[PDB]
Amino acid sequence: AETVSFSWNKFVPKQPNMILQGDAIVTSSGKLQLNKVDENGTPKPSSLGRALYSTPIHIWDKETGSVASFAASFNFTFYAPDTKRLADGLAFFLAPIDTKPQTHAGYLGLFNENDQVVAVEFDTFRNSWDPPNPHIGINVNSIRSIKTTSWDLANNKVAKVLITYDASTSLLVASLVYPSQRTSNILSDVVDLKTSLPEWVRIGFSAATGLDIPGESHDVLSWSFASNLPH
Amino acid sequence: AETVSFSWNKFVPKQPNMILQGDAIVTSSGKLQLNKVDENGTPKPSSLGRALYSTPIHIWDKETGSVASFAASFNFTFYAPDTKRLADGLAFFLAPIDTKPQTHAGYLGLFNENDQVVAVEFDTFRNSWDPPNPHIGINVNSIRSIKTTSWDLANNKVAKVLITYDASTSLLVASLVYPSQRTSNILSDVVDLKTSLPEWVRIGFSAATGLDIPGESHDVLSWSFASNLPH
Amino acid sequence: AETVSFSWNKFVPKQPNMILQGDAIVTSSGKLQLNKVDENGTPKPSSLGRALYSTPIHIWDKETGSVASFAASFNFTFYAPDTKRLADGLAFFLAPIDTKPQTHAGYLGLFNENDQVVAVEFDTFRNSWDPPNPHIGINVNSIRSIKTTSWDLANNKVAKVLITYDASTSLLVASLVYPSQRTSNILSDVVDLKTSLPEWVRIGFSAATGLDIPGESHDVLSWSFASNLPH
Amino acid sequence: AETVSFSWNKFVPKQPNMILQGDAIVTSSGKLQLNKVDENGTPKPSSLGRALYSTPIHIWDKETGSVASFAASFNFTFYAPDTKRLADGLAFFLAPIDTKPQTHAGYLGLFNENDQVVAVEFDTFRNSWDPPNPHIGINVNSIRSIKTTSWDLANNKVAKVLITYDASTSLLVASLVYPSQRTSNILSDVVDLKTSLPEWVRIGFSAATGLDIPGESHDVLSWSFASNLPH
Ligand SMILES: [Ca+2]
Ligand SMILES: [Ca+2]
Ligand SMILES: [Ca+2]
Ligand SMILES: [Ca+2]
Ligand SMILES: [Mn+2]
Ligand SMILES: [Mn+2]
Ligand SMILES: [Mn+2]
Ligand SMILES: [Mn+2]
Repeated sequence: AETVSFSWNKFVPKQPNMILQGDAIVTSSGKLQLNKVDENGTPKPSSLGRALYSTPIHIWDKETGSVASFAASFNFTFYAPDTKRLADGLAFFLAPIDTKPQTHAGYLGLFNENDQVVAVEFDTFRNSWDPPNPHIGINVNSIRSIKTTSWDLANNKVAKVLITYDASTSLLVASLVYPSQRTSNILSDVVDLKTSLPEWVRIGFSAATGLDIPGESHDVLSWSFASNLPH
Repeated sequence: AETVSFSWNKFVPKQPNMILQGDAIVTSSGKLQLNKVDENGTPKPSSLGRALYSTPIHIWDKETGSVASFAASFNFTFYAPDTKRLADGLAFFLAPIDTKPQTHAGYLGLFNENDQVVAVEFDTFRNSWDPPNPHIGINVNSIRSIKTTSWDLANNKVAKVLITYDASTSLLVASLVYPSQRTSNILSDVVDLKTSLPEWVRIGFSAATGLDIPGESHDVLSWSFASNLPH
Repeated sequence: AETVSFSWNKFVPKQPNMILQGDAIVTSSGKLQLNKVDENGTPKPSSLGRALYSTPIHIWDKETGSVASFAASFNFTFYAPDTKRLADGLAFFLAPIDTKPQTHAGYLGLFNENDQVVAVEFDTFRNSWDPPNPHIGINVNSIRSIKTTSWDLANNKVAKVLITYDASTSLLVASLVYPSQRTSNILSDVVDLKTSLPEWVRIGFSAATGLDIPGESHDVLSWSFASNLPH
Repeated sequence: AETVSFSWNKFVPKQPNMILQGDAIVTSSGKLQLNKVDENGTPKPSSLGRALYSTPIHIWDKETGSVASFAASFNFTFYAPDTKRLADGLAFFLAPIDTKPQTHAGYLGLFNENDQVVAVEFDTFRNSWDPPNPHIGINVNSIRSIKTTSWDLANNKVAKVLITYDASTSLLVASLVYPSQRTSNILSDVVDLKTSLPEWVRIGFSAATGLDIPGESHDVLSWSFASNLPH
């Protein structure tokens, strides 16, 4: 079958395996820093970074019908200078090889008002299509999440996320954990790949600050991934 | 370091790697059937099976302070002839090498009213120390769960469970999923091994029917496990 | 399918996963010491230790015809007080669950002059059925190796061995390496399991000193193993 | 640390993970076909293909001194229309990111008469610097192998190769196996990466036909790889 995996405890600046977009950049310290921030450490409004993984992923195969299974994990935080005023969020996702960034702020650089994406979002800001409070969601080829759940967030604290997709059931599952707070959320729903994405995709993250406010920074510290594409 | 892993898609009757206790037995079909049932398929009250994995697990090391990390997964169902009347449940756990079964019914063969166990229970029946409704819990050296969460159960449907223990934080996390229902629960809390168990343990399951009612059968279909004990 | 794996960088004295036989014992230092030795460090003639791994291994399945694949690695040395006078050797092997030791000296505790073993031997001493010089051999249900190759040995130096069995071809392959000497041997031949062993076996090592001379000590420092039994 | 792995049972034509050079191309059948061949199936002289793996590999790290370990395996054949007349061979290797092909025929597209390569060659043709007979060799930053061993080749038969590099000893080991012939060769020597390659490299294969004769075709059927870069 087809196999791939990768794992990093830290990010190496100017690493030839990640592809950076927008404001996205890797620090000396070793963080994937998605959004732009002030020397004061403050986030800057209307910011938006994306970050891809160079090798492409054969997610499903047309001749054989075969569908991959896969899993991904990451350590991430966010910094919010004013917790009463957040936005806009962070997503993990999969798109097509030549994906460039869409709309910002509430679109988390993924969708536009009027392009073949599957994603899991961690939304901080209640848009028109949003539910109340921060949440986690599954976006299948659209920004209006097909399912959501509250997101019990904590500022400046480390979140450990885990995403799994089980080809067998077409069941995607996302869980988030604040060990710092012994806190946990889970969300699950079925998604069909064979019809919402292309045989080969690329993966990564997207994150966006407030359109008209700073909102919160979005740094990613670790990344892990593996996939299996049976014949 | 120390490594171990194992994985089964099915159970082989009379397999020399699992140790059966009580009513516990493996069917031809390939199920680990924990509790006793009528030819009519019905569960029989005051039933109780346990099931262990032969090789012992070096969970932590005294000389070096080192603590393992580990993870386990399983497919399991339960059969309840009358869903208004359930009990008593199923636990996954770790105990000491020479562990034999404790009390039944509400003790899930793990504790006695007055012995060095860490477990995750899926309790169906509201005992004195229980919270309302079915739940999932973390029992550290006792039957009174240190944390719980609702358990969104479904009769006769397949549940996929995942348990992880992260030595780094001493954070144990349990999640359950009904893909059949696109349903999900998670529970997390910190637990100290070095003080609630012995350097070497054995793992397995325990399950129990109604004391005075049939309650529900408890079959396990798959098992997966892996551990890492750094130096 | 069926999976198992284990890995140790060191041996823990009195570990409940290994089963010791004969003179076999684990030192404080962390070595699996197979044969008996003088305080002077000298080997003692007519010595013989064996060492097993507790969990049993489902090597092949009768109902389904399925055959495992597997691989094993180890760091081992030998100490010879007089290199002109060696014997008798070390083997790695697989036998049936209830295997106890056979004949010593030239039988490496595996065979008797007149019991269901597959093994790879590292023979130091030219017996009647031996080829000239030290060698490596594949013994299928007998002490008369079906194939051999020279063994370019070095006293007191670390050897890294690797053994692989490819169910697909029934091809067993053994390689030995002295990184200290940038030295290497390989041997390969086909072996049928389904007819030379039982569905379930146990694995381990066997080693033996000179019958009437000290010969050489045989210590094992690390062990690694993994198996896969498809359906 | 840094981890990567990949595995293919077959090659997918026009796959976005492999980079093709020269005559190198992937067939419908699923073979990586390195050299050009006649409809009659014949190889064509002065042919030369190379093939790379897109993601780059962090082989060693300057700040931390750290060196990777790695391993690779492949199924490969060659077709020789006239076995008395062979050339020129196949190599596996690692080079720098922007590597393009060097000289052909006896240089296996790797070196030029007067560029930072480590490779393992399977040479069919006795050049000026060659030893007698086909052989296997380790080329550290040059075409004159630092070590060789006979290569017991068989035309049109499947060879299974395995390459390992153990950072701990700086010991590279290569083994080749013809299960069809129950045949085996091994070669090992120490190599310093930190001084013969760049922190980041790319890997692949190179293969070349006769300069003035057809020689032999060189197809690769499978590929496997994994690396670990500790901190
Ligand atoms: Ca929103
Ligand atoms: Ca209860
Ligand atoms: Ca002998
Ligand atoms: Ca040559
Ligand atoms: Mn949303
Ligand atoms: Mn309870
Ligand atoms: Mn012999
Ligand atoms: Mn050469």
